[PDB]
Amino acid sequence: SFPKYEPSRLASLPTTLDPAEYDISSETRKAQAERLAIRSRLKREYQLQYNDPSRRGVVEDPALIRWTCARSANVYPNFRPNTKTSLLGALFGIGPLIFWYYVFKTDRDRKEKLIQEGKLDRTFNISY
Amino acid sequence: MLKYIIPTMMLMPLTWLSKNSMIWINTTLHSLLISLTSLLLLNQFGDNSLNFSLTFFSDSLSTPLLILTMWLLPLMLMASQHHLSKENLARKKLFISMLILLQLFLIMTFTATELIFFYIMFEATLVPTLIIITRWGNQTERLNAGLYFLFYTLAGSLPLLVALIYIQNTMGSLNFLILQYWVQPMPNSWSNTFMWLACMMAFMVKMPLYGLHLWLPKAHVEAPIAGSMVLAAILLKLGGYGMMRITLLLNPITDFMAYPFIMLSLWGMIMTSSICLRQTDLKSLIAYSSVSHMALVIVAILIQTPWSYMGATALMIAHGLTSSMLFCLANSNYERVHSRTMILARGLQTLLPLMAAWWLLASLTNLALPPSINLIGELFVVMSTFSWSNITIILMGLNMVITALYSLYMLITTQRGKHTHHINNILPSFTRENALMSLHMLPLLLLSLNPKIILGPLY
Amino acid sequence: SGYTPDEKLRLQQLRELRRRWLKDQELSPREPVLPPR
Amino acid sequence: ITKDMLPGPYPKTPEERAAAAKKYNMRVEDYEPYPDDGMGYGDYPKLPDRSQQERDPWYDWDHPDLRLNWGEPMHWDLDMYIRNRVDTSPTPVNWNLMCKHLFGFVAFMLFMFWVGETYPTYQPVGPKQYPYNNLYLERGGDPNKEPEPVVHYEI
Amino acid sequence: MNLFSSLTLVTLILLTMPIAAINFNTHKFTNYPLYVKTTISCAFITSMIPTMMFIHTGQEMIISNWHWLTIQTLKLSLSFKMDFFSMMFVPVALFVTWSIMEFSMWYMHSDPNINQFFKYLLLFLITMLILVTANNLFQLFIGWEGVGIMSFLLIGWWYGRTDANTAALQAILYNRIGDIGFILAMAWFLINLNTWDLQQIFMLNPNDSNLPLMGLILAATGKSAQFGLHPWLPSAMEGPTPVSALLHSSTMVVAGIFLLIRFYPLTENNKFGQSIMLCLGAMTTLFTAMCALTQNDIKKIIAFSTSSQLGLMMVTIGINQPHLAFLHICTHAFFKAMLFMCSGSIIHSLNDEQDIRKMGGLFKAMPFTTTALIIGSLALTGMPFLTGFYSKDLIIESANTSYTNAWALLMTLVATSFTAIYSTRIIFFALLGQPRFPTLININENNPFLINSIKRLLIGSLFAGFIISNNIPPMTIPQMTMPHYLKMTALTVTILGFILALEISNTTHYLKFNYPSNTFKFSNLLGYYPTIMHRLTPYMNLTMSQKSASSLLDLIWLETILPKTISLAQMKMSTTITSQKGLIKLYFLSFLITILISTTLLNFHE
Amino acid sequence: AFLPSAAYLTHQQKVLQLYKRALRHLESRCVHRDKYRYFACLLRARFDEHKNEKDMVKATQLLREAEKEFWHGQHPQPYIFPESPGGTSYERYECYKVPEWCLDDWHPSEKAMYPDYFAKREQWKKLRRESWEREVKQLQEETPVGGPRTEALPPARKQGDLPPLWWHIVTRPRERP
Ligand SMILES: CCCCCCCCCCCCCCCCCC(=O)OC[C@H](COP(=O)([O-])OC[C@H](O)COP(=O)([O-])OC[C@H](COC(=O)CCCCCCCCCCCCCCCCC)OC(=O)CCCCCCCCCCCCCCCCC)OC(=O)CCCCCCCCCCCCCCCCC
Ligand SMILES: CCCCCCCCCCCCCCCCCC(=O)OC[C@H](COP(=O)([O-])OCC[N+](C)(C)C)OC(=O)CCCCCCCCCCCCCCCCC
Ligand SMILES: CCCCCCCCCCCCCCCCCC(=O)OC[C@H](COP(=O)([O-])OCC[N+](C)(C)C)OC(=O)CCCCCCCCCCCCCCCCC
Ligand SMILES: CCCCCCCCCCCCCCCCCC(=O)OC[C@H](COP(=O)(O)OCCN)OC(=O)CCCCCCCCCCCCCCCCC
Repeated sequence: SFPKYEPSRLASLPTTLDPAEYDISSETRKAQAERLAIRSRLKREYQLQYNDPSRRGVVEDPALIRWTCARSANVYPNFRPNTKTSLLGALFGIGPLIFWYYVFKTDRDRKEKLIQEGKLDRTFNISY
Repeated sequence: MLKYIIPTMMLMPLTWLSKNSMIWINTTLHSLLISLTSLLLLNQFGDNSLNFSLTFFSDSLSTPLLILTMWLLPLMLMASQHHLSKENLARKKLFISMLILLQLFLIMTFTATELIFFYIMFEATLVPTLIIITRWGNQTERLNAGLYFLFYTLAGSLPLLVALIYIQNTMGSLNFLILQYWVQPMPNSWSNTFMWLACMMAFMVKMPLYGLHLWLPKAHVEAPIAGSMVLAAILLKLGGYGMMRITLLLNPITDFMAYPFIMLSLWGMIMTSSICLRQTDLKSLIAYSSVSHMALVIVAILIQTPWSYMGATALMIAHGLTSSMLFCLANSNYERVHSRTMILARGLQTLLPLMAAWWLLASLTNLALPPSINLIGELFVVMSTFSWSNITIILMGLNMVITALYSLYMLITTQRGKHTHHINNILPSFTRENALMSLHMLPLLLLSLNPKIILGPLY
Repeated sequence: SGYTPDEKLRLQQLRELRRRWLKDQELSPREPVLPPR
Repeated sequence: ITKDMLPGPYPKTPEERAAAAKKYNMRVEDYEPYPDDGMGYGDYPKLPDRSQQERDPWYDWDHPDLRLNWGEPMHWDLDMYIRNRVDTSPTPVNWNLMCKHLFGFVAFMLFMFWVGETYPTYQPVGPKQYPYNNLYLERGGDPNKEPEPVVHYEI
Repeated sequence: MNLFSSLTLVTLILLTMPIAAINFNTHKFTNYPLYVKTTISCAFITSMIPTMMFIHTGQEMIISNWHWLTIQTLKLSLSFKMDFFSMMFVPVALFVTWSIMEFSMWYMHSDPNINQFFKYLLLFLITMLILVTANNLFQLFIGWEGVGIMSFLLIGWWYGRTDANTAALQAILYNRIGDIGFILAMAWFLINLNTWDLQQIFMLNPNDSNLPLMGLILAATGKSAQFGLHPWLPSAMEGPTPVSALLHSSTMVVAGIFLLIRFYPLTENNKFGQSIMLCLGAMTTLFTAMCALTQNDIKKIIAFSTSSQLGLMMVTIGINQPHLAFLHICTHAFFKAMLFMCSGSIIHSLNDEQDIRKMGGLFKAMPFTTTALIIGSLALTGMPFLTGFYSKDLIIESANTSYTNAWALLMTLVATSFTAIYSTRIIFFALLGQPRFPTLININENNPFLINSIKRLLIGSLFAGFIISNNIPPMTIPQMTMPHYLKMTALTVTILGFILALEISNTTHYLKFNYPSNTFKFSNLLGYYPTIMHRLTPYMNLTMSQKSASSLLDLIWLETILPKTISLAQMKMSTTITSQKGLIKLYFLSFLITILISTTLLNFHE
Repeated sequence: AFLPSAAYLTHQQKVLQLYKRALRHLESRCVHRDKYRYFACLLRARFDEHKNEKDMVKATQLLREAEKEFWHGQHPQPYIFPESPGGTSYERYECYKVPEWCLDDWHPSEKAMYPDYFAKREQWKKLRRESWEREVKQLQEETPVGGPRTEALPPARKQGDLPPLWWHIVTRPRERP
């Protein structure tokens, strides 16, 4: 019939084409109502502070603080050197250094050989 | 040099004998007078350096660093007087004494004729900086920051000391003027290899070299505002100054000893700039941008051409002004929202339009908009590295893409979009704050009219 | 089905307060009171 | 803010998973951490990897430009999935078919520019004729030397 | 000499004077936009005098008036090149900008920051004339990055809109990718020719000019939105309509083309660079005119129109016709700025409606906008003896009768038919038929600013190709002998485009509903290039920016190998040294072991 | 899926949202008003055929293949209203929507330029700070134990009370400030 939508990492599945969107089961209703309850509690807790006349400042979000703490300070306490982190740390850490070393070294050896053999055109090159 | 050293020391009785309401005004006034006085160092010659005495000299490398150093002290006092308003009076005077003492150590770091006196002033700068960070920094991590800043330096600099004393035993002198004429070639050997590392790694830590840079996004982030201003604007440039002096003695071994470090810098400026694309802390983003900018100065000093040294000293002066202004802008938002999270306070151009114009100008100078001296230094380093190897333009040009991308992202996140609804303490910009921004930005833009004074000794 | 009566009542009261607020954004005929040039 | 509301280590026991689900303001049945492979995520939730563009724009968001509520657990790459940046929204054409069509179009055009370069068009004319030995002195030829005579005839 | 150089510098200083006025102000201005518009009309009048005395004698000069900086053998001076390119581009840019600003006094009247808008628009004009009047690469780079930054600030004019900020940063990103090639060219010319001045570049005339011309072609690909670096120009329609009319149609986006016209003594001796420019321009003019066939936002259609015209300019550079390319710049400025101004008149009369599916019936309701839109669409498609005829028809005749990549010629002709197709798409959905806009009609174009600003570009779009093409000196030999099917190629292809798209437009009224094909979805979703490349390339960068660079290296491994392992080692050695049980017996037993190792094992007693 | 009051969409709400999306995409495909009007009546006839369907599994199946029908037949560039999300004028004026609290930071010389406005602003501020404690104690005497279930707020129940959490709804900026 119709071409089936193939979702990707950068093009997700639509809400209207997802089979779990049409679940009418009571456990999904309980999960949706419990998510609505958490969101309504956080909403009320936010807008009781947001609408306060005496408040003058920043309504601190512990979710934002929690995110910025996870992105920076919690990383090394939760690092374990294993096969994955060592093979990724050495591929992306010293791999490009070896690569650009051999590229620039081969280029400058070739250019130095051409200059000392009098082959590189260096006719008007006096700024360096 | 003693016409600058003695007024800088006279700032100490000036701050300790001032009336309690006058200690910012008096030190600001007389440090501005010292900074006006610093232009007499522009008596530079096309052949000779300005050689005052046996102890002090000033060529066209040290002179702009001195003028920038003496200029940064009033701006640090203006930046720091607001958040230290509730401080004890004696601790306030001790803070100003640490800034004065740091200026005193810096101005005879840059003018030290002899290299071991350079070493002693160079390492003497650590103690006021460590005290400022660990005593007047805001958070817990300042203590850990004070350790990293202390121990990446000394572990690099204690082999330098030995190396310098070895030169003292070999050449008979560490006078830089004598070493200009008595320099002997340094051949390929293992002894000269570790001689090269001992001469270079302390300054590699100070720049910082990529991979050795980890002290900086703790030390510049956890510092107070004057600490971050002097760390980014001056103390990184002790490494570049020291390299430009010390690589006289390291030829011709540098021609292959530079190859790893150049790689560490050329890829490192790709890494740290990319890191700036995903920084959530604004002050950390400015710190990583400093690592990325100093990577070019490392490459330019290691390839040691005239164009590269001219670009490296122009880029050091330009980065000093730009990074100090960027830390002051980030502090002006921190002193309102009390968080360094960049995504927190958004849409600030709707609330603070003139400060948004300062953000715009500092971002444009950060991305090296021509004809700023940022672009002059950037471009001259790119010319010299293209002559070094034509492939470097890839890693150069890609850097200039990413440098634009994090500069405007910082400008788009904080200034543009919708303002945060729940933040209602965004005060209008104080005259002190706009003054601080203009005293960074107006000299930076006026140096584009006459950039030859910041092009160094081989202009 | 449309609103609940609580939603109708809350929107009516917010509507009255909002229209009072928007009426209070009009200037007086003397405003803006400028300094003498 | 305090210590038991900050992120911590990876949750192993189910009561630790429950209390860290309570910390990030979300259900235990919805809380999934990143897999404990030592990359440094800790107990931080693996949220479903969607852009903020996919959020409902008509909802009363606390942060309307970000489409994000207060207290909602932010994605690890929230600064990456802002609407200024990476969009993951569903596309009218499938991703693989888009890649096939774009690559096929670009490759076909480059191939046909190569073909037309190998077989160029021209006009049924001879070469353009210039006097004075094909303008030898005008093109920068030195006057002390003398070139071969380039002679053009009438036709 | 003294008249020429003085009025040359008076034009530029006069443009800088309202910037000095707005920066030195205390009051609320009595119509600062009128002052900037009066200043630019006067700069047009002042720039016409050196233009006339170039038309008289061919009088050219270089004003190297301020020595700025000598880097040992590179003397950098503030140097202005008053040649044919500056002498024609400066009056055309000033005339177009004067119409854009009298349009902006109407279109931006509700804007509370209209003085900042006119300040930014004048700063763009100053940086653009710095670009086109420059004699060295550093000053050209100042103008180049300056028009990039004013493009950023004017695309993101409504800065609370996320799409405006995204489009502005996208324009920056693609132009910095081109600036890689610009700085490559500057590096090559400095290292190999010891200069950034154009005169020493042209006098040395290097034969190995592959790499600097590849850099210049990359710079033009960024700046003129050629294929690969194209989508920022349709994204740049997020800015206000005078920004799209001034910068992104007529003045800024030709700068890359202008750059390759400025280096024509190098491109004329490099057949490889000519073939690269030819294939790149033909690719661009096919692809963007194909994308324009199915768009519905009127500014997107005009943006793909001007990127197709920039592709045509790149084609006529690639066939070694740089003066026809410059003629097409000066010609294209008039009618394309006027087409954006007519679109903005429609958008303002329909309450910021920009989709052509909610237009229609505007033939009689907006008669002056209709007249000027039809005249501009005929000038765009190369109606005979309108302004686009005097450049584009010569471009097609020269591309036919030359030693050319035949696929590039054929794609240029298919793009020429596509121009007629999207031009009548504009005329059909915007002007013809019956209304599709909402019921409260606020249609009004009776402002003197709107009428006069469209009127001067209308007189331009009628007569400027004739006047310029009869005033400029011959710089090549025009090919005027060709067979009848090859002389009549452009007109026949344009007429076939009009006929075929009349068929396409009349099939829209039929009561048939077909599912869209893959060709329609390829044209409509922009060849899938901004969908893939703007999702995939940021993703792979930003993950790499956080996972590898931030987390793995500079929070973990560069933290692990130097400081953390050293600290753990010194902690472990500290705990081994200080784990002594306080027993005198064990310490003296260690002293005995010390003496035995010193005597027997180390021989410290010999 | 994601709604402030309801926890989900009902089947009837899903059908009506599909019907509106399908008519808007059909109008994008079918530009002219008579041609749209014909095909919109045909689409309404397709929706009225299965309107009286009592089997909810059959109705859910019809809704699911109708969503597949829509996803195949949608317009690649549908018409978006200009101030609507994704529109060309969406969130354009947010840079001009200065919040009201910034008026508290004005200098007295520029507050004196608008005497009647700020005199009228102060009685709004007085009304808000005398209404705040009554509306907080209204919310806490009406929210059940464990927190609110939905995000709906109650109205004012007494004569003299204002609705709870009203200030940023009432004093929000204009769409054209
Ligand atoms: C030795 C004597 C020297 C005399 C000449 C001066 C030389 C330059 C010095 C520095 C000048 C900067 C001062 C203005 C900017 C900062 C303050 C500000 O924003 O005020 C806004 C305010 C007006 O705005 P507003 O409406 O009231 O409020 C602002 C809004 O909130 C919203 O604001 P906004 O965003 O709408 O408007 C900001 C706008 C934003 O616009 C931009 O950001 C776009 C700019 C970039 C693109 C366009 C330029 C590209 C490059 C071309 C120009 C350079 C080369 C030109 C030569 C030909 C080609 C080679 O910026 C401007 O319009 C400023 C115009 C000048 C820009 C200079 C370049 C900055 C870009 C970044 C670095 C680029 C390289 C360095 C160039 C250095 C050249 C010397 O201006 C003032 O009130 C000015 C106050 C007085 C300024 C004095 C300047 C000199 C100070 C030096 C003192 C000592 C020497 C004595 C000389 C005194 C002369 C009078
Ligand atoms: C910031 C972290 C990294 C810091 C790196 C600092 C530099 C790294 C290299 C330092 C080497 C040691 C000092 C060398 C001084 C050179 C002086 C000289 O004349 O050398 C030639 C002399 C030669 O001896 P000589 O000169 O007496 O002999 C006469 C000359 N010939 C050889 C011809 C007969 O070299 C040496 O004597 C030894 C040099 C190597 C020393 C090896 C031991 C130290 C290893 C490195 C330790 C680095 C720091 C470790 C801590 C890290 C952090 C906790
Ligand atoms: C409204 C104010 C205007 C002036 C009002 C009062 C005067 C009234 C009218 C009389 C005119 C004044 C007398 C004549 C002027 C002075 C003439 C003279 O010899 O001046 C000495 C010199 C002329 O140059 P010079 O070659 O003699 O000296 C330069 C100095 N050395 C040699 C050391 C390099 O300086 C000037 O004139 C300075 C003004 C320059 C004007 C342009 C400024 C552009 C700024 C751009 C900054 C960035 C550039 C980067 C790019 C550069 C290119 C790559
Ligand atoms: C003559 C030769 C001609 C050669 C032509 C072909 C060469 C180039 C090939 C393509 C490379 C560039 C294109 C890919 C990057 C494009 C990035 C971009 O524009 O992203 C836009 C994206 C959102 O835009 P969009 O979704 O369209 O907006 C709709 C409203 N939400 O916005 C975002 O997602 C924001 C992301 C910000 C960070 C971007 C990180 C990526 C940076 C890539 C740098 C590449 C450098 C290449 C260097 C080459 C050196 C020679």
